[PDB]
Amino acid sequence: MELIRIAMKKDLENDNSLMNKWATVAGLKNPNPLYDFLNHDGKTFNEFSSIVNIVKSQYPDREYELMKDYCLNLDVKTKAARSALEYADANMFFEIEDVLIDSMISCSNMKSKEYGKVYKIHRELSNSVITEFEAVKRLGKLNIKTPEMNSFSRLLLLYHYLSTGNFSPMAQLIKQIDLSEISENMYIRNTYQTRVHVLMSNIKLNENSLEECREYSKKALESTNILRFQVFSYLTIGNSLLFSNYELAQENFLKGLSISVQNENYNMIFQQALCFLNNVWRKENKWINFESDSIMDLQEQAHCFINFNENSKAKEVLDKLDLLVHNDNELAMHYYLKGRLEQNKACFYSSIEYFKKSNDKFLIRLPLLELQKMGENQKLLELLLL
Amino acid sequence: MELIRIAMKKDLENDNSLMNKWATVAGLKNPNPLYDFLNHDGKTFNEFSSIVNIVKSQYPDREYELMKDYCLNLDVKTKAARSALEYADANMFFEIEDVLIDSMISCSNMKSKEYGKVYKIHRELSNSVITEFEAVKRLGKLNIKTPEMNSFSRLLLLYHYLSTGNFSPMAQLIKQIDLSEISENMYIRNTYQTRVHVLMSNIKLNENSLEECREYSKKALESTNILRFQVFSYLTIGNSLLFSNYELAQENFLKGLSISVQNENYNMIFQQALCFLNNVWRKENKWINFESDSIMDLQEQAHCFINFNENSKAKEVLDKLDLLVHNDNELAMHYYLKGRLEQNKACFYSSIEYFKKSNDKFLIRLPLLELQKMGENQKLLELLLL
DNA sequence: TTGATCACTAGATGTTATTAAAACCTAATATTTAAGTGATGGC
DNA sequence: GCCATCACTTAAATATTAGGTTTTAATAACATCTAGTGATCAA
Repeated sequence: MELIRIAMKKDLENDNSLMNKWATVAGLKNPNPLYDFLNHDGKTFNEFSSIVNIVKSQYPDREYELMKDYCLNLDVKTKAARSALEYADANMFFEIEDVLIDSMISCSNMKSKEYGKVYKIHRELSNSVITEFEAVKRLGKLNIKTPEMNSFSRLLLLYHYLSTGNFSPMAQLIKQIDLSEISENMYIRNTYQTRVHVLMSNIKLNENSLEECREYSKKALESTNILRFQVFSYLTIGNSLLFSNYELAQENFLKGLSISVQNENYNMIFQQALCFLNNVWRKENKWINFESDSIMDLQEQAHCFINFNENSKAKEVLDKLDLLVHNDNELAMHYYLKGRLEQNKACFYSSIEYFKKSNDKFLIRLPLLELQKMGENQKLLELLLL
Repeated sequence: MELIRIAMKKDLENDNSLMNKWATVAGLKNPNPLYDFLNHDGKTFNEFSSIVNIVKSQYPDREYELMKDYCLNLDVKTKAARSALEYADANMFFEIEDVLIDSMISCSNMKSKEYGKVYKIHRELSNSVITEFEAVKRLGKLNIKTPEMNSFSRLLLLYHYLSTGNFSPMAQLIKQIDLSEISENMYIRNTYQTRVHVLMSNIKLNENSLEECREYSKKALESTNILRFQVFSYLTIGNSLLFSNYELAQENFLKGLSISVQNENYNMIFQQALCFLNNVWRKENKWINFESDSIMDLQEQAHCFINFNENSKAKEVLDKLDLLVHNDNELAMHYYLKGRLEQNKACFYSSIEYFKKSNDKFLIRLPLLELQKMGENQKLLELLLL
């Protein structure tokens, strides 16, 4: 017996009004399916949101514990397990996802096998185990039948494009996605709509269409109850304001932090966004992570020191950074910081170069802003953002 | 009997020294395979360069007529037909290519079928009949066996990226290509090496690494006897010099013009390049096409007039142009010309904006060069090329 | 009588098992190639 | 002579075929779901 079923039986003992409340939370017209759920092993809901919405309404702080136990006991050959796979991936519950994938790829239900194989390609691609070319050839070789995996085969590519700064094919590919063709799995259909909204938001951020960016993140927020998408929406909204409005950026990052303070990963993401924000605006910075040796966190240390004319401490931190293997995006920040410290325009030109090499039309604002304050032609600097 | 065989028999009648000359032109140690070629229907050469090199040496002005007749009589189940397919594609002989493809996709030799299907995807992709996504899914579904089609499956993608200005995935993909794995078809192997050189040249041009660009096109030239690659290599070399080195750009364009002035496809290419060159350098310009009413040719007219302070003739030409439907690229030149004529910088900023909207990293050099000559920050202008 | 619990139901959704027909190896068998050899035969 | 022509030839590189898997597609057979119904049992 699954943890969720035991917990629902206990709360029923203490309060016999619950089954009609839970039925409406689950989108059911009467609670007869809930009685069967508690009394009979292996009984699933036709739509996965029935159980997800009860867990979020009744056991919000135990979602992981309960849904992990529930998902990992599911018969992998069912619609419910297919829904669990998307649930796991959307919530970034990767230990759950990878176990589901590994038993779905070997099962004899053809739909579950296809979903499992498609999500495995996504996991392999997002972890740089395979190239984009290899991934899409594998997708073609699968002979995809379901409208669900037809849509996700495009979404997983869009995530790869985003993670590698390859924005130009994104607009055309995202337009091909047709969620209206999905008729079996409404849980997946609705979570994919959320994913589309957040991807559209990130594309607009990249195009520097900042109002549209916010409108898409707001659509994402209205369409979801999933923490991961709420987190990345607030992060995107805040990022879209980072160079123009300290207080509104801060409000979005503090909102994100307040909903995610209990999760170490999301906590640290908002701490890092607040840290970046306070360094951009040259304020005192309580968010600096002196314990990290990652490139990102050391750069913020240096930035804060330079902001306060603590040049030996800044130089110490850059000497530590000189000894590390930077990617192009990392190098661009490195040159921005060296430029601020040494007060040397040449570094800002290299910083801009490396931001252009990493297709970053966002943080490039840092060296552009310095050159603006050094008196360079504003029109040229605006044209460099394009 | 194929036309080439009849022609070779005729020239033998008039001059009985030819078979040993032809054997060495064909890379053969003795001419016994040539005797068999003339005397026995369906006898092919182990390497397709044997026949191609004879045709280019003895019948240079009849290459199309002869090779068309030869290719279209070939048994499509052979190595020779597979070579002919690449020959047709490299030379842009599309009527020949599409007939070969159509009989190869239906034939019962598994290698020819594979080559035929891969080239069909290439033809469909380069004609925008399918998307890149659909193309590579089809490639994966083919289950490619041959090293040749493994390499070409990457090359055909690289061409798509190039034609759509999507340069960022090019460097990573081209590195995966491994020509040393090809052991069967040396004609294909060597033509693909040429193709790699010219793609490398275009990648470097896009990165604004102009010396490297030239080095790759020069390697392409030395590796080929195929007019298409010679043409596009001289065009690229000259284009890489257009804004910086008049005499060298001119020399490359005149070479290109020399080899292509007789040929309807390519003739105009170098006339247009010479026209652009002479307008950039503000010289007398015999290459202006007053007979065209295309937007590009009228813009060149206006440019030449403004270069010589012929302002009423320039205004006449712009009044004609005002009345036409411009795309973004055309608008960018429109603003460049307005800028030169009316002598204000503001127009050069709009010109640059519109070049950036049409992803043109080439003609953008026109307004950048004016701003450079007006004394603006050269580093910023260089950074605008990226 | 309320109301909670639960096993029935029907009809729509989902899942599995059965085929037959395509497709894919692969390894034997057979064919075709380049480049020596030696026969004609016209000078 | 001695040189062009060209059928043999060898062994290496190519092409074909026939077979037995495996893969794929379609659908008939089976099962599970929601949301009504009506039984108990408890006030």
